[PDB]
Amino acid sequence: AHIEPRYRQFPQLTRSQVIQAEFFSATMWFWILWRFWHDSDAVLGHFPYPDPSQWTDEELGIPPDDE
Amino acid sequence: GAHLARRYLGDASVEPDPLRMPTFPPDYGFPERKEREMVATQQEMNDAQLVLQQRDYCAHYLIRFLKCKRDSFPNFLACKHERHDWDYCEHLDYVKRMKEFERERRLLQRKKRREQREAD
Amino acid sequence: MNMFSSLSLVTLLLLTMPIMMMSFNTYKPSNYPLYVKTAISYAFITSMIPTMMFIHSGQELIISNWHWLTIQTLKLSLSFKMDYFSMMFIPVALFVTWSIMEFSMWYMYSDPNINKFFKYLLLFLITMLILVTANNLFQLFIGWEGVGIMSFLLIGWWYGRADANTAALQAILYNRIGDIGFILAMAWFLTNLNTWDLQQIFMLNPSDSNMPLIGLALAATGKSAQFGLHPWLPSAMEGPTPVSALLHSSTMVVAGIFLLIRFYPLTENNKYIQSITLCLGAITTLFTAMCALTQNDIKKIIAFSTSSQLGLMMVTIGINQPYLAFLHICTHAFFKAMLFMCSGSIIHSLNDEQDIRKMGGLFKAMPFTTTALIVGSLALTGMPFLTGFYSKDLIIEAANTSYTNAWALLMTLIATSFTAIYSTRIIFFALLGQPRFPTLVNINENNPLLINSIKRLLIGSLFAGYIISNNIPPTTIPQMTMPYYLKTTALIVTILGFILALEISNMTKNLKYHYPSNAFKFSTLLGYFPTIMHRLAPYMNLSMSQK
Amino acid sequence: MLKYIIPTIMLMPLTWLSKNNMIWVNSTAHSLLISFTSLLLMNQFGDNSLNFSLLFFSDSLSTPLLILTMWLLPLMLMASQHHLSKENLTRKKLFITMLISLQLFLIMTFTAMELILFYILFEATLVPTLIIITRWGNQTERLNAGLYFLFYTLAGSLPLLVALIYIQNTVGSLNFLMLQYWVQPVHNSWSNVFMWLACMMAFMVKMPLYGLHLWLPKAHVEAPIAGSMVLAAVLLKLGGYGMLRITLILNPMTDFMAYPFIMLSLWGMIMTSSICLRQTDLKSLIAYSSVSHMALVIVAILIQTPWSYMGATALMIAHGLTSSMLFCLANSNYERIHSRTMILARGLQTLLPLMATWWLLASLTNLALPPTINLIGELFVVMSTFSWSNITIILMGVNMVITALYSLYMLIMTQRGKYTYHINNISPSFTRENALMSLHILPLLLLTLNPKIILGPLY
Amino acid sequence: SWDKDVYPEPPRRTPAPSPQTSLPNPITYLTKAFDLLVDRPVTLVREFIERQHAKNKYYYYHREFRRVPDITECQEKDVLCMFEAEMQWRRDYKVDQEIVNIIQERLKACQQREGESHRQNCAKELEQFTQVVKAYQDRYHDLGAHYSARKCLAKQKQRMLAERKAAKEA
Amino acid sequence: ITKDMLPGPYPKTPEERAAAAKKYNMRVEDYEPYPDDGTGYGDYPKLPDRSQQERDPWYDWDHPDLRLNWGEPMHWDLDMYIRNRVDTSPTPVNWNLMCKHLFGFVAFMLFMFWVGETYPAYQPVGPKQYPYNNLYLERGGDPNKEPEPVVHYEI
Amino acid sequence: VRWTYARSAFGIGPLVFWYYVFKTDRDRKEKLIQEGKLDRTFNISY
Amino acid sequence: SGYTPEEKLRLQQLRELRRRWLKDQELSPREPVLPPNVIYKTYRHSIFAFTHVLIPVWIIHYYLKYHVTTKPYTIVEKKPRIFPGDTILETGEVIPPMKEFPDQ
Ligand SMILES: CCCCCCCCCCCCO[C@@H]1O[C@H](CO)[C@@H](O[C@H]2O[C@H](CO)[C@@H](O)[C@H](O)[C@H]2O)[C@H](O)[C@H]1O
Ligand SMILES: CCCCCCCCCCCCO[C@@H]1O[C@H](CO)[C@@H](O[C@H]2O[C@H](CO)[C@@H](O)[C@H](O)[C@H]2O)[C@H](O)[C@H]1O
Ligand SMILES: CCCCCCCCCCCCO[C@@H]1O[C@H](CO)[C@@H](O[C@H]2O[C@H](CO)[C@@H](O)[C@H](O)[C@H]2O)[C@H](O)[C@H]1O
Ligand SMILES: *C(=O)CCCCCCCCCCCCC
Repeated sequence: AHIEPRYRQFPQLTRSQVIQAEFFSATMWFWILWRFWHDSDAVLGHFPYPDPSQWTDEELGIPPDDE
Repeated sequence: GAHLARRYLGDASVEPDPLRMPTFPPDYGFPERKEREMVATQQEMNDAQLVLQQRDYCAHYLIRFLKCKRDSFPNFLACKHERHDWDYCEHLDYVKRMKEFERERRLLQRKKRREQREAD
Repeated sequence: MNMFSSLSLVTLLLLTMPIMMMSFNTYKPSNYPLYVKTAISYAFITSMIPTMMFIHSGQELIISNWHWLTIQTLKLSLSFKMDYFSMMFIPVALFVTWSIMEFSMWYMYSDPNINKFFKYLLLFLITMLILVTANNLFQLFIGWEGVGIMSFLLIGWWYGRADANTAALQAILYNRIGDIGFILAMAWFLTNLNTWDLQQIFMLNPSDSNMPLIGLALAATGKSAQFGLHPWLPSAMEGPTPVSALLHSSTMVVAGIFLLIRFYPLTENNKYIQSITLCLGAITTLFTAMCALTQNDIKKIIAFSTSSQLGLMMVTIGINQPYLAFLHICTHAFFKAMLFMCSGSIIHSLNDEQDIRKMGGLFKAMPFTTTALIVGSLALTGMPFLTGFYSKDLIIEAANTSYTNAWALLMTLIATSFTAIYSTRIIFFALLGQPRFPTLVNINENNPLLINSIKRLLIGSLFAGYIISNNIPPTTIPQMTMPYYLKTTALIVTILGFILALEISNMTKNLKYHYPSNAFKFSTLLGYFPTIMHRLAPYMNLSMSQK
Repeated sequence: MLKYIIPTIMLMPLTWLSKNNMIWVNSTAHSLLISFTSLLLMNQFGDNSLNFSLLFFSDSLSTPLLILTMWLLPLMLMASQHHLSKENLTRKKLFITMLISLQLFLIMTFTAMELILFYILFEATLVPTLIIITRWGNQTERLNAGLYFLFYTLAGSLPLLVALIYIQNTVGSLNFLMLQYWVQPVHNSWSNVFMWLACMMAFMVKMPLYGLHLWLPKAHVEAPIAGSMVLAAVLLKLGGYGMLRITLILNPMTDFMAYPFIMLSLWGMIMTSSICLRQTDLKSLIAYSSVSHMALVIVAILIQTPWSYMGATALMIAHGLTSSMLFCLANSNYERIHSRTMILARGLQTLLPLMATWWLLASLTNLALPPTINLIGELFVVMSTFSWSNITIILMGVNMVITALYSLYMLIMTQRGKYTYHINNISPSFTRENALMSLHILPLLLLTLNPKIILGPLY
Repeated sequence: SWDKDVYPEPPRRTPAPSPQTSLPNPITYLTKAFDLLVDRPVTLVREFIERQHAKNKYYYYHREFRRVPDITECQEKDVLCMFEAEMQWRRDYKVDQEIVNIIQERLKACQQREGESHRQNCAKELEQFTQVVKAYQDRYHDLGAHYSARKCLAKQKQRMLAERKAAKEA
Repeated sequence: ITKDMLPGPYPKTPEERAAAAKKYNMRVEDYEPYPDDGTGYGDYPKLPDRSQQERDPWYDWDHPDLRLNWGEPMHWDLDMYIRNRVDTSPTPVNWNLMCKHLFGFVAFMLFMFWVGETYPAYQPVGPKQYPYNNLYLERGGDPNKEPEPVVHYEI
Repeated sequence: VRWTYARSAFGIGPLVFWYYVFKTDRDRKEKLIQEGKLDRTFNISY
Repeated sequence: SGYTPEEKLRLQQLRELRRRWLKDQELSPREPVLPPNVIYKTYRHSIFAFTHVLIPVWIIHYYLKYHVTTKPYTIVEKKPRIFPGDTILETGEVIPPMKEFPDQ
């Protein structure tokens, strides 16, 4: 047993587990920031969404009210 | 959307019915429309084995993207431009559908306005 | 095709070699579990070569190699369908199983029947690969019932415990109810068509497909534990933790969803079956998420997390997005298998304690388990660009913009918010706070088998979604134009779930005396479905038998 | 068929002329050789049957039943010798002689051309059967309880004899090959209704049909292990084999005369499976399990479609090997605890690890796990009865659920849980017992590789 | 190997490789590794076996069944003529089961081969399968487990009577 | 076992009721037969209808998994009350209230799903347009015929 | 022993019910087949 | 509310025997009496690849190439996708391009 149990105390830790836990915690955040920088559209929106109240009658081909 | 509250809570008479529209002649109100032009031939999509739902008015941009996807492997990051052209061409198609819905709604209001202009 | 097909079968044949060698061929019971892990690891490599060829040029095959039986005008052969779904699912399942087997090499170390445990996991994997690659319904049935029996033998692993034998028999009962739907489809396809082959079924493409598709929906309802046939999946926690990791990711529970994906050429043109599976999935995704809010057993929470995610998969089937349903099966297998391996790491350290009320203060005590649990939790809750986001995010966008049942859509969005609540519940009570576990501390996650097995899945839970979604070919037209408030709906309700869960968790610390609620008891006791159904239904049947 | 009749008879001189301590060795060895030569019957043809002579023939229906019959004699000898070891030598040879004579009547019964020759042998099999069950049975209770002998002979054997005698007068022959070409349709008529029942009631009781089945559980609780093996494996199939043959000359009256018997079978299929959940006696549980399985065979024979006849043949063989193995598994426990109660000895997997594997395999075949021929037969009958009426899928499906429930309940109660504390005489499984189980299951599983040789003539 | 007319397949059209990436294609390299480690050693073993086979050349034959009179020409209750006609009908029935199997195998091979275009490109296979299944159903469906030439003929004459009657109605 | 230690006919007289009570290792005041009818219970005791899950798990039972002592009379439906089957333990919520909340939840969700079909959600867009006469030929349409054309216009 | 001795020592109604369920179904199905109104285009297994 | 004097004495006497019994379950040093670095990991892996990959694929390739593929429709490929501008290997054919796209 390279780790002795303790009584009512915080367990003994190794450096290897702490470093690896930090490397993969920091990898997760690097990946999220790296992708958000390059693919922010995937979260906010790829293309503009038109407002149909703006389209004119000419382009929608709506005849005048007296025709 | 707000359009659903209008049709279910407000007046449904002046709201396009999604399952039956368009309910007006396509020419009506248009001095000579142009037909939609399809670039990819019908045998080309058959050879490319596109999914039928994908054989729409954008299939030429998908045929291009699928060709580049094959020809750039292993590089699975090699076709962002071909992919975006297909995506954009689909966005423009979706907007065209959004115009048809608005055109159908505006006309349904013109009919209503004219029906109640008469009885008045 | 000579290399594609040869390497497609060696992967299946290779997995059976440790089974054949059990007949004392150079047998080395010293390290049979290591031998099984190695075979899976090599099976993963060989399976990745056909996958690359499919990724490259979309190459696909059917291999009907052995003619088994002819019944007049119904020829039955051993036929493997090595297509899109088989290409991509097999490497994922083998990758996940490889980590679970290395984890089991440590978790099950002291079990005297260690060798028998690994043989059962290998058979449990083989019957799943028979299922996915099956090209006719009969061969699909062999795998379909195959996983069911291995579920029974692994759930009831500790066979001196009456609760384990009761949960093993419960899985069989609920699954054989679903198999009534499976045989109904087989009977209908044989009669109205003249085949059990998927090729002739899709070629004929019946329109009057209500009956065979209700049969498949029922079969998927039991196998993937949708509402109505759902209580067995939480009960299946009686099995050893490595069993739950496999059961809830790369094998049994996704078979029900996989079956409906196989038959998407039929469900495409049946708005009636689409409406049934949408509503069926929508209640499941919510109900099971609501149950998970008040559970205290760590394995029970994750088990309800699975039912809630399987419900979302069933919703995706019902909005006519079968390829997003498959993409979720693949991604979900990564972070869900990891969460079970993180729970087992905690359970093992605390001497077989599974109640989160007796955990706490583990954030620093178990640093690598903490890192994987946080990554797993964020991937489950659709944190942008982790493995879970590439499927969940598109599914919510596709559900929002479809011609859909309005109530099913609202129930699907609330279930997404609840996902953030019970995920927080695990992190808050297991990792934060002060320790609430006994005084003799045996916390030790320093084992290479534990570290390596979790590490590989952690890497998958980060990049697997991105790598897969960038390699699979387009089979649909993804709908990318849509209002901002529909685009960001999944992220927003996820964030409000996290905010809404911190307040609930923090109020547990106030020195105020709780008061039980009707809603709380409803969620704690699983809506009373087990208490009523599992007492009343056995009573009526068993009392009916004697008289 | 004389190459099987004559060697079978020669087992009697062999048994009576062996050294005193070689009776089991000698008869088992030579009866296994007869079983080996029975595989030459699989010289079947697509169009014609194997018609040896004026008396005997074989086709794809009788051939698998003959092979099963000849396989079972050595297995019965292996299963019987432990509990007959304290029996004196002259009574061991009489017991063996009863088994040999039972095989002699069975192989002749399955191959007879003439239906009257079939009738005499079909009844002669009861003489060795009742002697074995009563003379070597457990208790003083009468298997032929008097009521059952009367009901069967009055409502079964006698009406069948008169119907067969009547048919030969009208047709001029009862040779089955002739009946295939000279068969005439049966018109609606009160007299014809009674000919139909007369031709069928005897086989319905032997199957047994639900409502006429109470005799079977009683017989199993009394019989010695060999009796239960032959009774479950073969003797029930005599009724099934008879119906598959005699229905040739009963059309089209079977179109409507079969409804009550289909209803009894479809409902009784579920009622007997449920009874298996509340049985306290292993031999009774397996007996009620046989009633449930034979309900499918009756339905399959009565709807008479190509798929149901293929399913019926597969079911009869699969049940024969599975129910026989279940009785042997139960008997091995009984030879230690001397009780048929299923709750008495529990957690046996702890004490007998390999025997628990035989139990599991026996239970998986019983609940019809794919691709075992147990399922192949059951699936074919399910497929055919769905066409007969789609609603039947509900009853067929529910029975599949219940069958899985009592199969695993039997496995769980006896093999799992905590062992019983005071039972301290569970000795390790003998080589004889392990070999007896493996000779049941290995052929049963090997047939999955080549199912066509058990699918009958309709294949 | 088989007969190309019975089990037809259209000519294969595989596009030439047209790479557009400087990265090596790992599939092409694995293909050479396969063609060297697997195919050639396998081919050598087979060629040796086929050498032994060429030394010993013996032939087997496909049995031919001369035609005999059908059940329609048999006298009533004349078993000698009914027997041969009955056996011939069973042989034809078994052959017809395999003709339907061939047509189904074409239909299934077509669907997989055509991929996403199968609905249009397998219409000829679907039509042929439809007509053969119709013809088989006309002959042999609903005869029962105790089918025979006699019952097949009774079904046909009943169908012929209905066809003849509907002609008058016309 | 003798015939006097076995189940017998229904007890008529208090003397017999005592004899059966002793036969079953029960005291006379505890013993009661089932109602005398055609059910055929005989003189077998009618014991409380409770599952074995209600019995003291800590007591040193002779049969620990069945929680039964040796010589103790076995409830008639015992095999239905073993720890693997029917359980009758007291529930934290009254049985009747549990049924109303479960059924009320299923009833309210089924109703709401019906309303969701009646008033579906959808986006404000016209139908998706396809070329070549709505893909008449691709969808397997008959090529000997000519479809009545479908024309799509630019907007 | 006493327990298993006692243990080892609705009716037609469901049969009548199921008779009418199946008899009615098969009469409706039989009528449709004679009127050609039942789809059996690909049904050749039975 | 505690142990009676006899209860303590019986417990003590069973403690002596129970603890002696458990001590007797320990194994003697001789028991059981049985009857009569990169390269290593590479050799174990190299021998595993040979026995569990190379031999199986030799048998599978032989089986497919000479026994399965020689029967019709046993291995059915999906036909390769042909895109405009391709060159067919079998015939040398040249698939034409698509029309000129409108500007976008
Ligand atoms: C379909 C036909 C297939 C034909 C297959 C022909 C058989 C070829 C296999 C021969 C060698 C098998 O060898 C079998 O597997 C591995 C090989 O390392 C051995 O296992 C060995 O390696 C593993 C790890 O690699 C160790 O955990 C184990 O301690 C060690 O003994 C088994 O103990 C041996 O029984
Ligand atoms: C598992 C073990 C089972 C053992 C029992 C089965 C094995 C028996 C194998 C014997 C097979 C012999 O098969 C036999 O081969 C010889 C090869 O010359 C053929 O011989 C014949 O063929 C051709 C011309 O006809 C000539 O080459 C030869 O002169 C001629 O005699 C026979 O026509 C064939 O029937
Ligand atoms: C995602 C949204 C989910 C929302 C689901 C909402 C529907 C589920 C409703 C379950 C509760 C129904 O509640 C129904 O009325 C009350 C309690 O409410 C119960 O009856 C009784 O309950 C409690 C306790 O006795 C009393 O306070 C109440 O006054 C009384 O009526 C009924 O037995 C039940 O039928
Ligand atoms: C407008 O954009 C429609 C699509 C967005 C989600 C609609 C939300 C539906 C609200 C719940 C109504 C439930 C009725 C049963």
